[PDB]
Amino acid sequence: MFYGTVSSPDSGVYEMKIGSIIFQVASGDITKEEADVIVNSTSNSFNLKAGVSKAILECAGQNVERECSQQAQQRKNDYIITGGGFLRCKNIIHVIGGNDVKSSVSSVLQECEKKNYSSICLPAIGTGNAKQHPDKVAEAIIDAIEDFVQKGSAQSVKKVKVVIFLPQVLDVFYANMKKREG
Ligand SMILES: O=C(NCCc1ccncc1)NC1CCCCC1
Ligand SMILES: [Cl-]
Ligand SMILES: [Cl-]
Repeated sequence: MFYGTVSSPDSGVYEMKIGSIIFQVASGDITKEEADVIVNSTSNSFNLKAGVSKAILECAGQNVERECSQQAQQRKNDYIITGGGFLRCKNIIHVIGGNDVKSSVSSVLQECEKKNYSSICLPAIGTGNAKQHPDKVAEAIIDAIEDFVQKGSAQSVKKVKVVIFLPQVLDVFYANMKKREG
């Protein structure tokens, strides 16, 4: 009851409506994206520096690294919200790559509504160091957005973009979108 048609605005880039949200996928470097929130896929200690998290932490800067460790030594966090540092965003949300991906995405969406944010950019959460399977990750990300729309929760959020390091993972996301199209 929610999905539009899959189309391609540029070479290797794909989009479809899910209710009121435009869902987009593309392969590339997530550290040169602009969005209200950029998501980092990290460890349960919020200090992973390998793969996409290496790139995010080095570009964001030592003040963001400091924010992560400061917050990690206060309570048991499922995820952590920091400033964007020298990334082009208002906040970074650091999620645990090994956690349930649907749950992690649902939390990001809810935190973005709380701040009246309109745009989100995320990696293929959990497919790096955590070694979750790409089609299970794609299914979980898109399911989280469907549930958020079904509940009438999308108000400020208008665009959700997955920027994916490996082209082979981009191909898996495309196939999952085609399976759902209306
Ligand atoms: O894939 C890589 N490095 C490739 C370079 C790269 C990766 C991501 N973002 C920018 C540059 N390392 C992997 C990460 C997962 C754990 C085992 C090492
Ligand atoms: Cl990725
Ligand atoms: Cl990961």
